[PDB]
Amino acid sequence: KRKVVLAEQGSFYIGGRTVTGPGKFDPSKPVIRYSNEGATFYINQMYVNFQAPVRPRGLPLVFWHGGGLTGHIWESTPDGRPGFQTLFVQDRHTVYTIDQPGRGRGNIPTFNGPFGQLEEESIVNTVTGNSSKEGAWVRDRLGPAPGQFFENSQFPRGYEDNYFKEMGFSPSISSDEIVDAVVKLVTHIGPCVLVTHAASGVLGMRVATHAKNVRGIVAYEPATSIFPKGKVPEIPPLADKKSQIFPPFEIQESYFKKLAKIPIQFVFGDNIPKNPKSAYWFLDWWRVTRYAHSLSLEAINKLGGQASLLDLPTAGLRGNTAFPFTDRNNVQVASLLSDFLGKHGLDQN
Amino acid sequence: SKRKVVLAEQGSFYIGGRTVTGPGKFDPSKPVIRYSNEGATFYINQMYVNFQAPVRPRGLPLVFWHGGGLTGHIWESTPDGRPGFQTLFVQDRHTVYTIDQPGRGRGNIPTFNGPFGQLEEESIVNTVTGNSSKEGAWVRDRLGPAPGQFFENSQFPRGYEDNYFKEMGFSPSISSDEIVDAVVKLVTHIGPCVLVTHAASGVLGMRVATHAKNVRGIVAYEPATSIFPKGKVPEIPPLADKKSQIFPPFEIQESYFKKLAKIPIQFVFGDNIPKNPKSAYWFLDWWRVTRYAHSLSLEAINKLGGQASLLDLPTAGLRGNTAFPFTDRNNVQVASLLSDFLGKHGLDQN
Ligand SMILES: COC(=O)c1sccc1S(=O)(=O)NC(=O)Nc1nc(C)nc(OC)n1
Ligand SMILES: COC(=O)c1sccc1S(=O)(=O)NC(=O)Nc1nc(C)nc(OC)n1
Repeated sequence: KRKVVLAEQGSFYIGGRTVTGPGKFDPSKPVIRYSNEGATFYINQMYVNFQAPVRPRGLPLVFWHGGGLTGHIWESTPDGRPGFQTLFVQDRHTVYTIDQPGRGRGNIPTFNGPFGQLEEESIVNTVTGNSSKEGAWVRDRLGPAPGQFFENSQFPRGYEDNYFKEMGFSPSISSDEIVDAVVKLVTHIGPCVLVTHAASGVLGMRVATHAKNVRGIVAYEPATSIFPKGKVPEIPPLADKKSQIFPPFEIQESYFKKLAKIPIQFVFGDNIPKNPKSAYWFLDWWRVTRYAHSLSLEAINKLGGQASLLDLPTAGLRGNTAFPFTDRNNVQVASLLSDFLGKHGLDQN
Repeated sequence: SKRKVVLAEQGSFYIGGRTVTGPGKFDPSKPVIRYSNEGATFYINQMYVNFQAPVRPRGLPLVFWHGGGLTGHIWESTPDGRPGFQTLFVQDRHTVYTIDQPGRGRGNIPTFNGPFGQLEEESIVNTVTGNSSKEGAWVRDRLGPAPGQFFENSQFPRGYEDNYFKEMGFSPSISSDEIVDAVVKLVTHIGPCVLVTHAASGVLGMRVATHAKNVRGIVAYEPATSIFPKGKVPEIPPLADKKSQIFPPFEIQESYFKKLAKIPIQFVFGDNIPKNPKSAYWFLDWWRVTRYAHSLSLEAINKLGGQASLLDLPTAGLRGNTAFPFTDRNNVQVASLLSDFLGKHGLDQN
């Protein structure tokens, strides 16, 4: 189950821009300590890894990690089982995994000075944000409170340290620049399928509207809904009657309609409440967020699309967290992704 | 195919690090976003590790450790897309580990809710960062004597400059002790292994070996900081500008330094390091004196009974290598010399 035969593998950087410091660089002057004088800095570039099987079939898959993550989540589970990278190379697809700008091997744009500041210009904010272990526990629905697990959980219990160690902060890079890097990758690859997660859900939807080479999207537990500009439906607050979900992203309808040209599937795990849950903020957040996504998919279908919502429990899989592709039943989750690719001819040459 | 690779298994994991905690308690009924330090536990300073194991490995696993401001990408592929040492050594029947050290790449960058690196009143890492420029890295890596210029003999993959410089970035001020600690813990997990280091990781790998008997050999590409027994740093001249110096050598207790005499150690240097003072080109002159300091470090190890050697690639007939010989155009020939070292000491046998 672990063996993999690669026709080729490797990695590369793509995307990004340059910014410059004042003055001119003099090679006769001390180069250390590093200074901004005469400096050119490459910023906001993306890291890309690929593994190609012998005799690929169908389209390459681009796996795009969620917020605060890296391509690690597609390589292995926290307990060391094969991730989707291995499983899909075995399924005869070329697999790309990225570390988006600002994450992992992608660039973090900082210089000589306070974090993110190049002389007088703020490239990214000096003040950061980052989830705690406790916040991520409830966000990912391991259980209702830190330390607790839902009954029949598919989380790899005992590997909490491994799991939380994979997560971290992201600097305040413009989402436009993150989308731009992936558009450039899609142009380089050719026709492909995006597989997104959490924060990358909305970003992958945006990429597809700019890149006809995106031939399909599967989004695991996307975090932000998307609608045509001025056509956001009524969405209730959370059960605390104070909080809201993430403000839906609005795009021009001419771009939104591109989403109707390709098959799109949103995948949700288990333990999202049907009814208001005022005691557990992130559980209720998921209830309302999933509802908003259902309306987003309906809007795509009203433009002639083929957009679906797969709740894993309806397919017979119980206990999944917000990372179904690293849960204990991730082979079964992968089988459902293979089913989607096959139905839509994305596994054929 | 030169590009084909057969893996018995591959994967990645996190190892090492500690935790820090914010004030107060976490209440799951209160808004979790925007994220707060209240009731927060943060995992910090952990390391990312990738492994690829061939079918029927022969010899010891290799642990490739990137230089300063880099990641494991440099062992995966060259900037022009040719196979890196990860592929070459899995093809040479070694299990290959590649790391992103704490503070780099997929390793942790310890920051929270607040100014960079600050957890309430505690500074975990500095808010003020440092970072090389393209121009500084060009001359540091000896692509040529000045930015935009190549040595005539260069092995650099010209035309892929943007790709190359895009792989580099800043490092937060994590203590070197905590970086060494993470790799010691990895070596404990792996068992007997060989460290292959580069530039800033050279001195760190030397330190790891003094703490971890599982390190059975070291090959260091263009190490940046020399190491000596405490109180026994030899006289090292200033640079040709008469004012600058090389990196202050790291000093360790002699009982630890002596552990370096128990394993084979090779330092590998590329080309275009001047023999004579060169005041017009600061980093060329810096490499001249740094290489000299390393020669004295290796001699100190050998006087204690060691097996330490310096390989200048031009003496092996390879001309034009930069400070990243393992991504240069002749990196297959560089890899052959690494295979030769492993074979000489039986590190390629079970
Ligand atoms: C891995 O988990 C995530 O990725 C998820 S899932 C629910 C929440 C989160 S998260 O951490 O909160 N990330 C984000 O989705 N980040 C984010 N945050 C804001 C305020 N706006 C936007 O864009 C609209 N994205
Ligand atoms: C590939 O890049 C490097 O790795 C190299 S090589 C020559 C120089 C460099 S570098 O940038 O300067 N790195 C470091 O070696 N980092 C570093 N820098 C200072 C000021 N002190 C200490 O501590 C001993 N380490």
